[PDB]
Amino acid sequence: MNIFEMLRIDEGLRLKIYKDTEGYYTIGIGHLLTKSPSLNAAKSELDKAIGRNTNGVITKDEAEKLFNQDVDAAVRGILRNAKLKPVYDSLDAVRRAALINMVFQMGETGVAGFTNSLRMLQQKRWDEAACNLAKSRWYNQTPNRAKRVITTFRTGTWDAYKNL
Amino acid sequence: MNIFEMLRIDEGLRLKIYKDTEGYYTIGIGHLLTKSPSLNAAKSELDKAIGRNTNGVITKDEAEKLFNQDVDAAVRGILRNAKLKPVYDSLDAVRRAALINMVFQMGETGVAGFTNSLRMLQQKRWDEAACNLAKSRWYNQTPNRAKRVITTFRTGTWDAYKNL
Repeated sequence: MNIFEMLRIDEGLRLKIYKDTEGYYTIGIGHLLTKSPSLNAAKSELDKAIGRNTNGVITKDEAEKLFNQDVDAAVRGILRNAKLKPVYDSLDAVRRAALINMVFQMGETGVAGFTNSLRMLQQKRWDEAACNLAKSRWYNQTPNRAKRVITTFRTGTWDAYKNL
Repeated sequence: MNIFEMLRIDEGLRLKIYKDTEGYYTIGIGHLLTKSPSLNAAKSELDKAIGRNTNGVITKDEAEKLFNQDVDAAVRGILRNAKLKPVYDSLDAVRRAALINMVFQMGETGVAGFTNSLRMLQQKRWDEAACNLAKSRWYNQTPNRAKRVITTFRTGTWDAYKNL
């Protein structure tokens, strides 16, 4: 298993440009192409990123490439953030993927909001962190995703994704 | 694995009569022999139960026999108790052993005190039950034992006891 397959399951993978819930052009694994209402602008940005005249249609390998750039950006966002950098540095690679998954869902600001949970993870207090996260509004809003992420924090394994 | 090995780990197994923390004669896996201050009375009760002139010294197989009678008593205590019977009947055999372990530590009255946790277990809400039990005074008082029992409730497996 790996982080691409994890986010493909938790977030979805679309091969054709669509609009997200705020109306912005998106493709792949929640890859924002542009905030412009121009579909042409969205296509021009996509073409630049993957190096083809795509006409808004990509392959899974191209989605993975865009994904890999989004992960690199997410990690740079984390490293720049005094609230997220210490927990991130402390985590093993599998638990880092769980933290990046949350950054994909809710953004750095969203994830930095979990002060107590992040400190518990830093302290390797896995059961306590998991119980603490299960009490969140995040968990109540998107329980299938949060349960899998929380299992990932709890166990440091990809077991939540085994049958998916 | 089985419940005898679980309680041998969590509670201890002594082959020679000792006094518990209230001063009462005990042997095996917390097997109370008598509330009398007479060591002779304690020995006479022990001799009757195992069918030897033991002089207060038994073998592991005899401890297991006394254990098996204590389990049968604990289960009868549970079945008689309107607060414990419904959860007990609902549980698989491994999770029943976890409930009996708690009855060994704290008695039926102690265990019937966990109204919300027991309802969560009845509902098969394993993660929630486990988080709820981890917030207890029981957990704070005897965290090594409670963690193992709670893992047993959480997973329905004997994994907590693997390396013990």
